[PDB]
Amino acid sequence: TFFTDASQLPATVYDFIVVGAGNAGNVVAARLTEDWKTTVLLIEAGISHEGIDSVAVPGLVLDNLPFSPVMWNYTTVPQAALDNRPIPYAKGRVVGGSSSVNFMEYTRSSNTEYDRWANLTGDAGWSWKNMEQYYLKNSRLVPPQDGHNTTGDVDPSVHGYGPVPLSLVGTPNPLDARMRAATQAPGAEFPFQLDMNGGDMIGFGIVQSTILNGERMHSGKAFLEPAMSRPNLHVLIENTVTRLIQTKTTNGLPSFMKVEFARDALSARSVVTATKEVVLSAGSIGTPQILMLSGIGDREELTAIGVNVTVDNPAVGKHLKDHPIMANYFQVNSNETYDDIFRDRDVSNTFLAQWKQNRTGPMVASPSTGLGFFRLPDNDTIFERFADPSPGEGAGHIELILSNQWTPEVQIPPATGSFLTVHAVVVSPASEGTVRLNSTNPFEFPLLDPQLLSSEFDQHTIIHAARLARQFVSSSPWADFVESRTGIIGDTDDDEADLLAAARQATVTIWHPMCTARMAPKGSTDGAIDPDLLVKGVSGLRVIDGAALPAIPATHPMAAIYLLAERGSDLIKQKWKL
Ligand SMILES: Cc1cc2nc3c(=O)[nH]c(=O)nc-3n(C[C@H](O)[C@H](O)[C@H](O)COP(=O)(O)OP(=O)(O)OC[C@H]3O[C@@H](n4cnc5c(N)ncnc54)[C@H](O)[C@@H]3O)c2cc1C
Ligand SMILES: COc1ccc(C(=O)O)cc1
Repeated sequence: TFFTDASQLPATVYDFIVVGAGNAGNVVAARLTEDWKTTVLLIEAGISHEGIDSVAVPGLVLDNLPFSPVMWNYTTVPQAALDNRPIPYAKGRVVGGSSSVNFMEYTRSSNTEYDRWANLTGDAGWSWKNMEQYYLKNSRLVPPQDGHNTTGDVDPSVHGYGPVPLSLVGTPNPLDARMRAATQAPGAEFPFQLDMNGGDMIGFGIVQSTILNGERMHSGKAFLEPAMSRPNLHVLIENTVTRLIQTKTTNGLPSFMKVEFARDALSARSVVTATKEVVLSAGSIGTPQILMLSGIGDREELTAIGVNVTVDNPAVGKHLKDHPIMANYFQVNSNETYDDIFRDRDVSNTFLAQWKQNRTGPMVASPSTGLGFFRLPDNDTIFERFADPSPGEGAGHIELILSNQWTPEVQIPPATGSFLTVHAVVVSPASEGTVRLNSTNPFEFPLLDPQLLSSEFDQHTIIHAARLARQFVSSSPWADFVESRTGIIGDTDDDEADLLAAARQATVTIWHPMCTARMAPKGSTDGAIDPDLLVKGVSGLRVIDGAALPAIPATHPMAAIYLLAERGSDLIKQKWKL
């Protein structure tokens, strides 16, 4: 159990205040309290994860979308490159944050991802050489729930000892064997990847999910729950941080050591104080919104909104990156898909009962079976006009995600039939957008503009990815299984203009907003924070979450965020000699 009101807290002063009990924030709160002395208050806007089946049970993940108590739901402004469609945005609003509601897929990214962080920041502490220790500390490989033989599908030698457990799936599907046969063959057009967490992601690999004993092990399970028996950790839920309040100058810079919060817009505000640091872990949307409302951000833009600006930090809310996705649906000559589970609540409930009984069956599966990462050819024409937006070697421009059902996105499954989805993702997008305030009201929705598919690079690449999906399933292991294409993209012929017009209607965000208070070198205004994660122009304020990353990962970002939080935690311990 958690505190739900300020009046319950044992103190109003703490060594550290961490805002956001999410993917990163729970890492920070748990790591910092490991000495059993350092006091931390963790403040979270959302509800407890406890007792919620749609969080604990992997197979129920789609039930939280598009709208549920555990999810923050909003939409983008009209997206100019997507036929002016406003696109749904979701993020977690629960203990564990987005790790409690996400699709559980853990991919640390290529070695070159971390090397790129080093190059962008000028700080070799973010290089893979130095980051490998934080990967091994974060996660470990565990056996599949069903004890099936994973030989050839994972490499135990590239996994560590940490609290986040990764497993291959504990219930079978018809995709894995076809994926292996299509990709492991001599001369396969799409190669096989033994272990995408071993430094090179290129090829199709069997997904590795944050699931142990058939249960989702989100950051609230891996980090927070174990740490909550400590006397020096206190967790306040159901309270939104409204702004930071400026306190005394420290080292010649303004500090913001007071944290104001409230249960809701009509509730009386309370204030707590940190004596060492405030850490913002409110995510790529929440963290810039707090900074802006605190008067830390673009002076001109914030003044126009009526914020009293205290630190001109123009990168705040800029450089928003996200991954566009569009589904390629195929009807399949199979009765082994999960479509009946999605469509029929009685079916779902019966498999839920099996899960509650002995943690087996379809409910232990994540929403994907396999992930494939591919590069455009080096000698490809588009790189005349575009620099490589990827980390380089071992990272893709494109991801193809295999799902053993019609994954709902823009469209939901037809009432009849069995489906495969091959999702086309641009994992190295060139498009960039913003998060801005609408209002000085802290409870008002932000203005979200990812500029999805605005770059011609992203348009070209997502269309190319749709063609790759169709080519992937044309090989002989897929010949008896895939029967035809359907849905927006699938019904479209191969012509580029036709596919682009379809992409403008089928594309959505995968919900990986990133880089809105990003690291940059000291003296650069290309980012909001320094390479040590401390906010530029401020003393005592650190950002540890998706907002901090200087580039969007070329893959599912939960793991890179975990690793950033692992190192950030150590940077705090080092500075304060904990
Ligand atoms: C549906 C979905 C599926 C996804 N699937 C995957 C996948 O399979 N694999 C993967 O790698 N990534 C996936 N992602 C992305 C990944 O989950 C996120 O990029 C990552 O978890 C974000 O980490 P974070 O710590 O930056 O933010 P979050 O985990 O979102 O944490 C932010 C926390 O701060 C809280 N908060 C925000 N504002 C305030 C405030 N003002 N006051 C107090 N608290 C506040 C939030 O409620 C939340 O708990 C998915 C995302 C979603 C939404
Ligand atoms: C349908 O499969 C997936 C899996 C992961 C993600 C994601 O990382 O958001 C999206 C779709």
